[PDB]
Amino acid sequence: EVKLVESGGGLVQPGGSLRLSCAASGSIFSINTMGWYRQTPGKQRDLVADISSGGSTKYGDSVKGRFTISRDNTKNTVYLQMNSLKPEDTAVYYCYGLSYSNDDYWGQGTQVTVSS
Amino acid sequence: AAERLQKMLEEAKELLKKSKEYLEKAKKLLKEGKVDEALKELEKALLYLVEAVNLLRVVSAELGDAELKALVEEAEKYLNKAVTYYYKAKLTKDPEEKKKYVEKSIEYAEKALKIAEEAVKLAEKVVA
Amino acid sequence: MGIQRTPKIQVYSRHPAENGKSNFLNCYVSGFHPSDIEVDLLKNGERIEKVEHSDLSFSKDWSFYLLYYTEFTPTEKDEYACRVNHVTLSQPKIVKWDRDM
Amino acid sequence: GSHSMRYFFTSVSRPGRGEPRFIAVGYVDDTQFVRFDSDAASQRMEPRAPWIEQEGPEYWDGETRKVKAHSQTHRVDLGTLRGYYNQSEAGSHTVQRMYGCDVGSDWRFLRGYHQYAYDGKDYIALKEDLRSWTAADMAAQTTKHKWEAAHVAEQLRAYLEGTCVEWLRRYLENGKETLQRTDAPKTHMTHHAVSDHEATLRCWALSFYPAEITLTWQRDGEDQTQDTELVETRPAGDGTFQKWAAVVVPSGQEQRYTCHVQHEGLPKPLTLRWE
Amino acid sequence: SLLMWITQV
Repeated sequence: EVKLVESGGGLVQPGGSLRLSCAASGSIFSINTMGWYRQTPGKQRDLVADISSGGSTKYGDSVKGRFTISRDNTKNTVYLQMNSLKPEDTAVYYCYGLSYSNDDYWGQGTQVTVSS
Repeated sequence: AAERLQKMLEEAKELLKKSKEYLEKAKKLLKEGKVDEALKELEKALLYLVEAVNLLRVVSAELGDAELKALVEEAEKYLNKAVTYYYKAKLTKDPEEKKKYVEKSIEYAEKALKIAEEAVKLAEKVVA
Repeated sequence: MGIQRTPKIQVYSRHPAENGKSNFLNCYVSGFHPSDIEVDLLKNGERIEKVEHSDLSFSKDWSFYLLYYTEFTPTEKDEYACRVNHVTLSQPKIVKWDRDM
Repeated sequence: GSHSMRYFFTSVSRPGRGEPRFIAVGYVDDTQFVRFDSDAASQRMEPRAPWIEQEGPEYWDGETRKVKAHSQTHRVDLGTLRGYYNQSEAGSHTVQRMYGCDVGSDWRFLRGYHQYAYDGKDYIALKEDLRSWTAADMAAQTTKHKWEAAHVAEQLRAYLEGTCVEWLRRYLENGKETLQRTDAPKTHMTHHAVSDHEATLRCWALSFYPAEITLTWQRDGEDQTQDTELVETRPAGDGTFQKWAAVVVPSGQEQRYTCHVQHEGLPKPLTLRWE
Repeated sequence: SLLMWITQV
């Protein structure tokens, strides 16, 4: 079974930076795209950033230019460098993955709170 | 701010200008007995007029001037009726009745444009 | 959620799919409100670029519909799918392409 | 057959992200022929069908300027309607308009319609007599009283009965090659073993125009609504439409089932059976 | 062809 283990969430000041991490367990070559959605209660979860096993990356409009996603395939881990965090980035950040048969997997989520 | 509002008032002045031009072109053709030719010019005249009256609907919110809010609504009152008789002119087939509708349309259109010019002058002072 | 309608999703090919022959992969989303909606086409677990969509329209019940489409070539091995995101959904929904559906 | 011209408008307020998004599309029957997107770079009414490209610059100037006035009215309607319903300015909201005219098989005026909605719910609509209105709640009744005073139905009726059907006639004539056509559905049937005791028969209708079509399953002559799946009629992307109907049948009894396809392009309805 | 004028609600 594929499990998505996340870490790095917590409290950060406005303008500050945070580095999230997510590793995939139970598989070493099953997962293609890995990435991050974020969600506040009541709304849909929005794409933050994601990256395929080949390095094809996509960023959400509200984080372009400030967030950077990176990946180490040899240990199936993605990284979210979140720079210049604003209070509007406060949400639960879900790691997710896509198998090569378009099966989606989701982590439990990490809370990220940007507040002075 | 108000700078872009003044630019829209200048564009309205030009649209009302082009509208007066085609209004007189249609009135000229009506005096020559060319009903179908005047209807096409009245079409263009009404087109430029419609563009000028929406700006003030926006202005009546971007300025909150109730005196302006009254002028624009009455200008809509007559543009709506001018457009009404323009469509009645295009629907009827009787030549005399069609010419009568082109006359009624230009009448409400002239009365509408007159109130549109007054709304431009009142808005110009408020933006100064 | 009331005035919010979740989308129906149909993924399919423009022409009867034959392995090796170029075609169009479609994702038709309808019955949804509000109009803000995100639709991705997926190939082997990664997003497909150059996906175009039709102009926003709606039905008699005012629910919107859109066709998302891009060129593709069905093969024996390649897995295709659509992923749709909407206010009505707590997660993005993935619908895999069934060759005969 | 009958014909229709319909314009669809959508305006979505974007609080804190600028002016409302405005999208207008024009249709002749099931064929779109114009688009406008307030976010697109051209800021012009754009062609969506080859036959509307024949229209000279005067047409595209007129349509662009009028669709410009449509967006400006909707932009005000969003602020007005938010006040009607005591809503906050921070929330996003939608207005949708649809108007147009039908003609009969004789290309004479048949129907006119003007429908308006707010946040996906019916707001106000012009009645069939094109002289009165139907309001949905107290806010729309306020709008109805305003339009009854400004004689809006009188203007809409003169447009719908006259100018509307005349442009529809002209569109049908200039686009006669594609608009006055009927593509009969190219049909076939597929079979899938769901279990060793079951099997799914799927009846296909592909590449048909217009979109109106009827797919029904029968077991020994009797219509079968239960255990039958119908999908929405979907566009193929090339201007034709698709639809299929499936039924899960007991294996070995597939010959008891028949698919019946009705379309304007079929002089007699088709009957399909697993062979 | 579009309506020339649409009145606000």
